[PDB]
Amino acid sequence: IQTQQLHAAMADTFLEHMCRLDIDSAPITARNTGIICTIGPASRSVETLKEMIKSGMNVARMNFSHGTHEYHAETIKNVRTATESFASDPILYRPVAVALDTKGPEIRTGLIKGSGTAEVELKKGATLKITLDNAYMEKCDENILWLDYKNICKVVDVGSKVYVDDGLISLQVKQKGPDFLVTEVENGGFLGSKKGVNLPGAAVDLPAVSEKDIQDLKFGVEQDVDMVFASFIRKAADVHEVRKILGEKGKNIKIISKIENHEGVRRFDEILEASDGIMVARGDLGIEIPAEKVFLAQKMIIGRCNRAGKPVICATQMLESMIKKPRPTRAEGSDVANAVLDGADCIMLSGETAKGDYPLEAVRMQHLIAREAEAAMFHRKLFEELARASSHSTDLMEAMAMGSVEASYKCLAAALIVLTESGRSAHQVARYRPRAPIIAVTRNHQTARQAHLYRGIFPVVCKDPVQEAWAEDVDLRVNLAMNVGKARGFFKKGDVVIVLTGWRPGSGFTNTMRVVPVP
Amino acid sequence: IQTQQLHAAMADTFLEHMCRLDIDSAPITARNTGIICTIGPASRSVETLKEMIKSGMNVARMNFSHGTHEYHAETIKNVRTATESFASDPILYRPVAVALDTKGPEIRTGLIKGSGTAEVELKKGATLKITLDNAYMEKCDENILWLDYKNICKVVDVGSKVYVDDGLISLQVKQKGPDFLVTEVENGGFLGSKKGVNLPGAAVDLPAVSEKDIQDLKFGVEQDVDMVFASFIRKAADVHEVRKILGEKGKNIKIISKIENHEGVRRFDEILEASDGIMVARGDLGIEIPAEKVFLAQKMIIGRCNRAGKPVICATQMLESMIKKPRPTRAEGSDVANAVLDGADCIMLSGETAKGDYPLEAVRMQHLIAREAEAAMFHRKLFEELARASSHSTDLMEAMAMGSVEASYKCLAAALIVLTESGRSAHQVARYRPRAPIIAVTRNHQTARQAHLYRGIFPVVCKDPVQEAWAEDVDLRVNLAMNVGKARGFFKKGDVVIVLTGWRPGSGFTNTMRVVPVP
Amino acid sequence: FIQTQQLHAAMADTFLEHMCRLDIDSAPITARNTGIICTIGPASRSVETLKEMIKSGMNVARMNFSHGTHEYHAETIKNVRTATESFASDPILYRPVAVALDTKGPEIRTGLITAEVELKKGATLKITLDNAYMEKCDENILWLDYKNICKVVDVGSKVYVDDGLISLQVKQKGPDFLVTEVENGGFLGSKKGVNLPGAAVDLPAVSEKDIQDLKFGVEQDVDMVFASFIRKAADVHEVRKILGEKGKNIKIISKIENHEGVRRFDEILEASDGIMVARGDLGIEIPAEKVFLAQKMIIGRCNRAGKPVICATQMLESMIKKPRPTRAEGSDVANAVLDGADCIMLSGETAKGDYPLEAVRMQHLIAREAEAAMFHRKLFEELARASSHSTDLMEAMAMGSVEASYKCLAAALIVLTESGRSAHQVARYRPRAPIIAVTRNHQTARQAHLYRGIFPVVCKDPVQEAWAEDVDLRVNLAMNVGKARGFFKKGDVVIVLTGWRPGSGFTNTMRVVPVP
Ligand SMILES: [K+]
Ligand SMILES: [K+]
Ligand SMILES: [K+]
Ligand SMILES: [K+]
Ligand SMILES: [K+]
Ligand SMILES: [K+]
Ligand SMILES: [Mg+2]
Ligand SMILES: [Mg+2]
Ligand SMILES: [Mg+2]
Repeated sequence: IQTQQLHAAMADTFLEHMCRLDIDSAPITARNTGIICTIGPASRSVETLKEMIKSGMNVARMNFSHGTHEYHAETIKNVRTATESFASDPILYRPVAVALDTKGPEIRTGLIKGSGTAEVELKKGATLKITLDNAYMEKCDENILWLDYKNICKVVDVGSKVYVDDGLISLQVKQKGPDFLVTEVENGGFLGSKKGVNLPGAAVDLPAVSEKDIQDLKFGVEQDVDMVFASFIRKAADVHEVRKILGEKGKNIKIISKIENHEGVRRFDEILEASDGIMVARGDLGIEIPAEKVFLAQKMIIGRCNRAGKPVICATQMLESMIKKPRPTRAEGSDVANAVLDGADCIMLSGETAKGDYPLEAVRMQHLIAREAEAAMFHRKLFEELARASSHSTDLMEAMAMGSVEASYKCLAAALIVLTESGRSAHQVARYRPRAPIIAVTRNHQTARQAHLYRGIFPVVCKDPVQEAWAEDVDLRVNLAMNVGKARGFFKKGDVVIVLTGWRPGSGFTNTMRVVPVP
Repeated sequence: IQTQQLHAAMADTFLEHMCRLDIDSAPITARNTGIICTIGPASRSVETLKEMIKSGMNVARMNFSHGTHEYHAETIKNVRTATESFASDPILYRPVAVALDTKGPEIRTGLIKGSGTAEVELKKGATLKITLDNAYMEKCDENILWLDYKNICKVVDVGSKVYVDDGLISLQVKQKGPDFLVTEVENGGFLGSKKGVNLPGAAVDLPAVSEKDIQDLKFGVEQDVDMVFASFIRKAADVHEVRKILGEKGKNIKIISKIENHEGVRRFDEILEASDGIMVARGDLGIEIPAEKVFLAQKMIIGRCNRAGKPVICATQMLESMIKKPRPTRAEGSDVANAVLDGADCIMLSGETAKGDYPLEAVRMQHLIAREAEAAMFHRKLFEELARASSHSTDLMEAMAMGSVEASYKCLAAALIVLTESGRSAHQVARYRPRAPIIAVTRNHQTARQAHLYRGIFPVVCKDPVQEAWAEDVDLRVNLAMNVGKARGFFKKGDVVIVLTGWRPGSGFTNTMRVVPVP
Repeated sequence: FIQTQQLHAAMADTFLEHMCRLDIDSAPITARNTGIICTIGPASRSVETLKEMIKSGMNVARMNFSHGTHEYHAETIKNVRTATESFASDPILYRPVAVALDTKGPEIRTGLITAEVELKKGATLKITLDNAYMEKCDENILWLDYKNICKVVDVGSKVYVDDGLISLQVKQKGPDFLVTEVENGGFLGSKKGVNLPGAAVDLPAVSEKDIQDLKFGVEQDVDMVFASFIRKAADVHEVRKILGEKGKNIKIISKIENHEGVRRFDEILEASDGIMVARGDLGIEIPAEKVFLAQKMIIGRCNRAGKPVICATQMLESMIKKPRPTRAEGSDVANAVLDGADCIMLSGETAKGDYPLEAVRMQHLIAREAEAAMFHRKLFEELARASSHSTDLMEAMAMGSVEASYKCLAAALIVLTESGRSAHQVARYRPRAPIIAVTRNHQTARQAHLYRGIFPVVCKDPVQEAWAEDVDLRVNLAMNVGKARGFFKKGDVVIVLTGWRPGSGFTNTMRVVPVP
């Protein structure tokens, strides 16, 4: 039985490829899809973060919808402590990236009257007044609900829908006036304190970057984070604002725009152009637009990001049930698998790792599934179609990448080794979706941390001093990658690898491609 | 904005098709994917069943893992009372099929402390003894557990793993005995009464069709059920055994083989050949094989069923969170959509409708997602590859079906109308995956109920007597489909449909095809 | 602006769309990839005419040993080499010219009647092996010299006489005679050729004369042999045997000439260095309306294998007497290039016709246009698919380099190679851009003409002590040749394939390099 779904890889049609998928075809050791974990009370201790890393976490997400700067600074400190506890062994060290996820223009309710834990039942057909009068800030109940969007009355009409608490409760505006709204409960439920509110179809006029966001973004620069997940990006100008706040000192932090509302989907092309990457933020997105349509936005967005070679993250509720249970549902395993087959560069966990009872088991399950799905891609067709979509470009690095991926397919190379300081060369290899892992050797630590955004890039930090001669400095970094591949079981002596280097120190990209036996 | 993802439909590559999927592109009214609902305490009343049918239920599944004949007989009676409550308006009446899901070779534990509702806690590392001594079948506790697989000692070895309660708890055998097994708790949890046991990698020698199964199958014949879902089918001879029990009296009942263990996957080709259809039974499957591999067998099974033209059902945990919540997770939305995109003829609900708090909402959600996903198929490529896979066959009805589908693509027909008594001609059209609905007019009531197994066949029962002139009997039945299509909003006057009919009374299949404007 | 090189058609999605986009106003590139093989004879064998042949595009000089003495052919070869080396003054413009020997091959011939006799349809005719009649052939009795004929023909079989003019049907079989009913009549002369359509002829692979002529080719240091009438792998093995140790590097091109050769093609191809579709004799053996089937089948399977394939015979036939070809002949050349032929050939057009240089020049012009009109992206995909069972390392370099050449529209692929193997593997994957193969082996350079797209460049410089210097020197030589011939100019991009170390064994290093 061929490994790595290689029988299916030889099919002539998508249907035949599907019919050849084999549960007894073992996947390879390397996992190409990056795993992003939201750190929270369930996973922010150093002891647990170490296990998070060993289980496969590549990026730690800090969710600034909650928490003080002091709280997040401590979480970040613990991540770095956990990560550096492994720098003893340079060959086995895994870099770990740090992401800041902005609050953005959120609408929330106030506190339920009584003591903190209270909940009121919103009954179907009952009426409920929404007020903006701060007098009710802390005495919400089933008759009057306060929220913090002072302009809501300007952007909703009679008939508008208001969704509350992750979309579980839906209200219809029956009467307006300024300072308040009268609504009817359509879908009831129990309501607690400080729940999120969505206004689908309304034109919310809160700023993309608020005063709080600016402070959090400045805090992110001071904490040396690697990337920002920008909430509720609606237009390119929103992205430009975030980049301005990060300014000169933060110019190398990647901006990932979260698509989570209708306008974001409508203006997707211009948002992608302006961004370093994209997150399919399915939670809000499935409230803002009909839930049955999210898969359409997900597949469209992943495809266009693959087309452009920009990282795309699939997020939210992938293993939701594992917040309470140690194994996922069948829908959840299928969801992770299909995000990988869709082409997602990374997959994400939120409550599963932030507050769940089984954060490690959830990480491990994403690792297992991603590997199975990675072998099940139809690489030959994917490569042809990606080459087609980019054939207007004659860029020399793209040519080097395509020739290298094509060579790697032909001789079934165990890996592609790429020497890069900005990461650009390795990003262009990943964009053409080789089957084998890309071992990217860099002396630039930020480049290594940010490489987890790209499917298949296994970053390796070189800490050796620069050698006197270029040939020796190149050979030094190539053999580091050989030793890393061996130690992790990506390949053994006598396997074949593709090696991409610069001919001279002044080559501006990896213009040299070799097919090399592993020593 | 073209409707029905028709812009994506005009794409040259899969990637381009993905990039063109548009959440603002309206799907058509008709939903092609059948919906199978498990009936239970939450869905068993006549009044609830009427809403189930209005929400989109096409097949009622009776799960014979539980309940007496008297109980299921009453359920079937209610389903038919509900169904026939709509016969007053023949143009809108919808056939509902009844399916019998066998218990099969299940393994179950006994009663905790004599109680159906009691639970004990199994802690990791504790000892736990499995006995077969019937003295303990109602005296399970945290020290001693009874189960009903008499030969379990024969088929398991020291070291073998044992899974309990939908695989949530795991034990490892440490010592064997004549009628007991001493084990250690590996994955702990709370253990209730009469829970399922799985023995992955064990030569379980239970009959495929037990003495209880034989009773249930003959009860199914008496109750005039339309189909049998056979549990744990391992090989073609298992199907033959089921077909034998159903006998001559039950020869027209479709046998759907449920694939839910490793052997069923390995022997799938012989099982498909012997079965009328297949169910991907993902619950047990993801316990019998590694859960991260289930998507592989799902896609392989659906593809091979599509190839053969035989109905395939995707089942289990598709909308699992809706047992307790009024809207699904994002993984559940994605799971349903991807099953439809894989090619599943039917999707199923189990706990969501048998016992959940939101059975109607679950059915409506499957309906909405299916419609969206059916338009998002890549019909032109699917047709080419289906045709390629079956090109060794020169069957005349396949020729008519492929020509009719091709014609329906070319002129964007609103429907295909197919006159059939056995269903065969309509099934051959369904197999080549038209975009438009297939209105199958038949005078055989059972053929109409069984048509729900096939993607896109909307059955219509003609109750008029056979006209003495063949041409007029054909016209009467085609005009019936015209009126039903108009009343249901599948098309309007001036739309175009493909019409498949027999040239003479003795034609054995629809050898005549016309393009016809709707009057 | 109109894209050159049929690059608009190149971007098409389907073959039909590619066809609909071919553009008479889209100019081809300067470099011509399809080799031209010219038969040298009385019309073309003076040194001064051979100089013009080379200038006009000839890559391979074919000597047809169906006629002429060793002395005659030795002088022709000498004239070819005298003409070739007259350009060796300038190493940047020197073109290698290869020498090919085409064997007479085994034959079946009739006896004597210069008398002529008319056979009439429906008449009876007896074929005898009795030497009594060897010089007494007439209306009723015909002698021929193939003494095993009765072993290989059946009742109902056909016997063709004089390049297919006469056809007979076997009605009765004797132990040493055949009675036949003349189907196609005509006038029958003396010592005429006989063909046995569909027969498994047991004639030797090489005749006595062929053995003498092959040994002569080894003494003359020819680059390749065109072996007539190859019917099975054992025929090719026999030719390699006669070439012996001194000629073990001479390439053997098998000529497919009859039914058995087509039917056993796979085994012949495995055993041969290359293939010639010998359409003249082929169309006498099989029905003329089926030759294109065999031609396309053979070119396809040779392409699949990466072995050279030549399209031969009557391509520009009318130019024997006329200074311009017919439209059927223009089409025929273009379609052979589109089919995938590595080389196209001229026989009488250059050996004896009135317009030998005109024919060479027309083949050159047609090939450049047809080379641009191939559907490279599809061809590459289909060649990749057919060879995907192989994981060979040099194919992977070839495929990645050709792929890189498509993506960045490289002006050329530069390959350093001593055996040529690395360049052959690049040619096999059909880049659009020319392949400049720099070699210090003069025979590799002459033999490279058999492969589509390889422009051989002979390096005459001593080996530099430092490997990096030796590689630079040879890459620069190719840079200089490319600029002088107008294949590229400063600022263009080329793919360069080299060995990492002297012992690398193949070109395991690929670079994208700007033209300096
Ligand atoms: K956030
Ligand atoms: K780089
Ligand atoms: K069951
Ligand atoms: K029928
Ligand atoms: K000859
Ligand atoms: K070589
Ligand atoms: Mg959000
Ligand atoms: Mg089951
Ligand atoms: Mg001949």
